[PDB]
Amino acid sequence: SCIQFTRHASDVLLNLNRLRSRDILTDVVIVVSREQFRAHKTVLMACSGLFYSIFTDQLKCNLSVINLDPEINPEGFCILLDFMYTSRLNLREGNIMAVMATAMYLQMEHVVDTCRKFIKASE
Amino acid sequence: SCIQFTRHASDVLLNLNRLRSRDILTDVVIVVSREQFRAHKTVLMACSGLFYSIFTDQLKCNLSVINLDPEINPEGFCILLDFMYTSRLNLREGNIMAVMATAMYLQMEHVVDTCRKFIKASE
Amino acid sequence: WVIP
Amino acid sequence: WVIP
Ligand SMILES: CSc1ncc(Cl)c(Nc2ccc3c(c2)CC(=O)N3)n1
Ligand SMILES: CSc1ncc(Cl)c(Nc2ccc3c(c2)CC(=O)N3)n1
Ligand SMILES: [Cl-]
Ligand SMILES: [Cl-]
Ligand SMILES: [Cl-]
Ligand SMILES: [Cl-]
Repeated sequence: SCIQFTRHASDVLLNLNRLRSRDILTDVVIVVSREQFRAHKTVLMACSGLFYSIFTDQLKCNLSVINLDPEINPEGFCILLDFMYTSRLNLREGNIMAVMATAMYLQMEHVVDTCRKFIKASE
Repeated sequence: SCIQFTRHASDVLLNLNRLRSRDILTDVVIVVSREQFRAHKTVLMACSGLFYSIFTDQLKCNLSVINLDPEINPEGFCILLDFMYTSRLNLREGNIMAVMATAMYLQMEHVVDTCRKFIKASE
Repeated sequence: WVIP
Repeated sequence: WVIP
């Protein structure tokens, strides 16, 4: 018999992005080919199968720095981190391959699906 | 020129609630008249003007335990904490006064608004 | 607010 | 996915 507030989830995510932009309560640095990205472990886990696996690990859950595979492109990661905190994906002809490869590595199934569809349309 | 994934914010919140239910990466205990509630500081801040003020304070941001005012009802708090993580509010004739009082104290403007409207309809 |  |  609950009532539901339609905009609540969007409002929560908007506030989480405001905390990220002001670097409030960020608890991890993700290192991608020397570029560094500060974020909230919980948001990373909520969006990515890879971060979910990393931060549920009894040793890795305590790490303040995570280094990604050197094949990961920092721009592709940045676009995906922005998507995690906003639901908006900056998908362009010039970045689609790097975004898809990064989303496959991060295990972000819905992003992988839209990249596959956009690539299939161009062939 | 971004594309947007409609269900992303809802999916993020659903995963944050799964982490709460399994007590994963919870970093604060909220004490309400001896009852204890574990939660994520970022989610509390994203939902409440009171928690936002508390955890942006340079001394309080480091506290692992927060004690609420003794006038706060634990059931009212529990219903509001559930709403924070799900967008669903269990508003009933028997709890509406305690829920409204708790939402006013927590500074959850949209909850206060619906309680005021539901109370006005019953008079 | 809605009935979910 | 939509055009926001
Ligand atoms: C599976 S239970 C669960 N519970 C809590 C969290 Cl934080 C979580 N996240 C997560 C797991 C897998 C995947 C994603 C997020 C995005 C994706 O495409 N795959 N999962
Ligand atoms: C105002 S900028 C901002 N930036 C980040 C966060 Cl985490 C935040 N939360 C917050 C503040 C006030 C209120 C709420 C959340 C719910 C409500 O009714 N009032 N606000
Ligand atoms: Cl470390
Ligand atoms: Cl995704
Ligand atoms: Cl403490
Ligand atoms: Cl609210």
